[PDB]
Amino acid sequence: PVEVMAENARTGSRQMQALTPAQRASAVNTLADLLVSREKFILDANAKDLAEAQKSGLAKPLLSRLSLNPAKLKNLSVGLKQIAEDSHKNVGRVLRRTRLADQLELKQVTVPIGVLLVIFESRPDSLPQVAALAMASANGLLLKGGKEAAHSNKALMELVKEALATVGAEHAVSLVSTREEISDLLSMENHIDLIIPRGSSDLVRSIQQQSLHIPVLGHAEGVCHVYIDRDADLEKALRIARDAKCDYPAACNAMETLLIHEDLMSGAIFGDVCNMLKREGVKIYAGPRLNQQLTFGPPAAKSLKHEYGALECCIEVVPSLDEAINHIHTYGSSHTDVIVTENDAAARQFLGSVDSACVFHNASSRFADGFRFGLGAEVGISTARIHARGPVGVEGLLTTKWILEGQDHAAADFAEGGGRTWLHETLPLD
Ligand SMILES: NC(=O)c1ccc[n+]([C@@H]2O[C@H](COP(=O)([O-])OP(=O)(O)OC[C@H]3O[C@@H](n4cnc5c(N)ncnc54)[C@H](OP(=O)(O)O)[C@@H]3O)[C@@H](O)[C@H]2O)c1
Repeated sequence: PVEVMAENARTGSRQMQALTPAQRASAVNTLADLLVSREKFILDANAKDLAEAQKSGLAKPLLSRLSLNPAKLKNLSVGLKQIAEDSHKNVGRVLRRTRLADQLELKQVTVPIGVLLVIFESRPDSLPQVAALAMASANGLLLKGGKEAAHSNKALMELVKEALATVGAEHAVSLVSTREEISDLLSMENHIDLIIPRGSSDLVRSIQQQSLHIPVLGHAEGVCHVYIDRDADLEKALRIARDAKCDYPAACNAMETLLIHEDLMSGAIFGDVCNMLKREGVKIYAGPRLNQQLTFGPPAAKSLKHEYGALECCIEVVPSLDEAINHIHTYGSSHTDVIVTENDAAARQFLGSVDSACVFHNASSRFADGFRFGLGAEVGISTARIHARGPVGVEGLLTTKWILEGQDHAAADFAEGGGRTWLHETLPLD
């Protein structure tokens, strides 16, 4: 039903709130180890899932993204191991700590957020990550996955609950039914704390319309960008384009725009660019500047913003770095932006100039999924300007509290006739 889930979440919050790290650490340890042994189960489950998906036949890249292979499995295992290793100081670690007056202390401890309602596209590999995140931050979690991996989702939840069997708190993680339950649950506020819809434009809007006294954070858009200039190895440019647009064609952070310094169009590098783009079979487009530049050129574009989410692209030429920054800040979505150059001056210039959630010099637009940032398992990427930037790791799921204990103080003791005066020194935290 509806409020039974809410009360189970509150019970999990109360339990994990009084569960010392000794419990949850071993909990995610067993989660990993059990994900290693019984993986054949979830393997065949996701096999059936992708089989029935292909039988339905939505779209080949989507079939690739909802797929699953032992490689990602071992990667998730070692990532959760890293989390468990470095999660002993999540809830309870002090951030600030001072001493205002004589015999009066003030600190700022971390604190669980409570109940989160995460929504996310099929992406069956995420469920273990997000569940490990909740179990490691000791906050109630509700789930909702795409109907595609439904069986795989249920299997993974069987896994995480057989893991929870060692701690007894069998409620902090749950599943839900179709979006009707999601609506009626988002309605019953005063029991939820955040909503993390991992990728939905219209559904970001819908949650907003249904966000009655409840915050929202996630990512609704991901238009990345790349750039090259007169001081970059052609080979590095080629292979970076390859890595960027040919690992997960349409996951979250695949670039869909190229930018070139006009003094490199004569260098025929555009030729090899299209050569490799066609060796991978990608229908490049172009916009105003290039579409004028060439004899008659590849076909025209519509809007430099439209995300395509498949083996497509767009190429424009820019007169100068200034135009590059203007173009990025005016068309991008501050998701993840790259460059390639040898002149370190232009490098730091572009780094400090652009504003995106990620900036990269001589690297790939693919390095943004938290895991490859050594952050361990994560929930998504944040485009917004509050509470996080980029991969929302653990620390993106924790807020602060001001506990303040004294002997006998008051407000007037600091007035004109008071007997104690401020110090405002920051003692070394424990
Ligand atoms: N930035 C990128 O590179 C990139 C790439 C691919 C996808 N994405 C994001 O992922 C989305 C793709 O669609 P999706 O089906 O895969 O999203 P989803 O995570 O599967 O969410 C379920 C879908 O049901 C629909 N709906 C109506 N009411 C809903 C409710 N209360 N709760 C949940 N869903 C409700 C939503 O819109 P629909 O009916 O239209 O699905 C929603 O997309 C896109 O909107 C996009 O934001 C981003």
